[PDB]
Amino acid sequence: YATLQNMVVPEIAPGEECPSDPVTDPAHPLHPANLVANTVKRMFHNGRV
Amino acid sequence: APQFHRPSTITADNVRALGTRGLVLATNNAQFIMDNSYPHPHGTQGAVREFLRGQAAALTDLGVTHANNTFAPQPMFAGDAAAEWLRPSFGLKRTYSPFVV
Amino acid sequence: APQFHRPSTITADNVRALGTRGLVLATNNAQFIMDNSYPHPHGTQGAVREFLRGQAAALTDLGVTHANNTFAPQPMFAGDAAAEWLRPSFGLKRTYSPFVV
Repeated sequence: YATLQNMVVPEIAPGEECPSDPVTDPAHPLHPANLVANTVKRMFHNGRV
Repeated sequence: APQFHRPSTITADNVRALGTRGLVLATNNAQFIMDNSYPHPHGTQGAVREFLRGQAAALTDLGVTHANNTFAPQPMFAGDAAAEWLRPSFGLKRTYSPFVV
Repeated sequence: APQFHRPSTITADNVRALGTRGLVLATNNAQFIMDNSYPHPHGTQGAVREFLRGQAAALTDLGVTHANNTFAPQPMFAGDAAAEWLRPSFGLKRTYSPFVV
């Protein structure tokens, strides 16, 4: 449980759509700007889902 | 200032004073005929250790020019975290593209 | 401000007042040396009990900042409706996209 409530959630821009691609859009939480060590959305990217 | 066509000019400071891009050109534009009048005093294979230490340090130069382009090196494996008595340590499988817009 | 290298420092209010994003880097910048001069009064197993109650209370604070992003949560299952003698209690298969433009 200590690494399920442990993630990087960027705030959405006012008037922008939802981020769908982790590769291009930096507001996506699985983007390589957000893939920190010891976290689970990077573990969403280590094990790619 | 190193000169490649002689054995006893290359030192550690002579390799790292030129970067990665310039070392592509000057080694592809050097002299064919090797001089042998005064060789390297630690032998002609001793300078082989002397040059190539400056190459893996030359991408630490390119790591700095792309420190505004790549990411900080996260620990690739577990066991590396300040707190291990309440939280575990992951390690990032660095399949991602080090790429900052 | 809690110190993660001391078990007798972390309370529920120290974790909740710190943000969820600020809770990430504060746990990664702690000390590798674990101090045993002042343990937690409920034991070392009790310090694990105190720390994680502040994280789940911070998920409720995260739902407040994202209340303009999702909607009001509908009742999921049977048996819960105001007027049950003329219409039943509905429940959503929550597979939609909770998103406010």
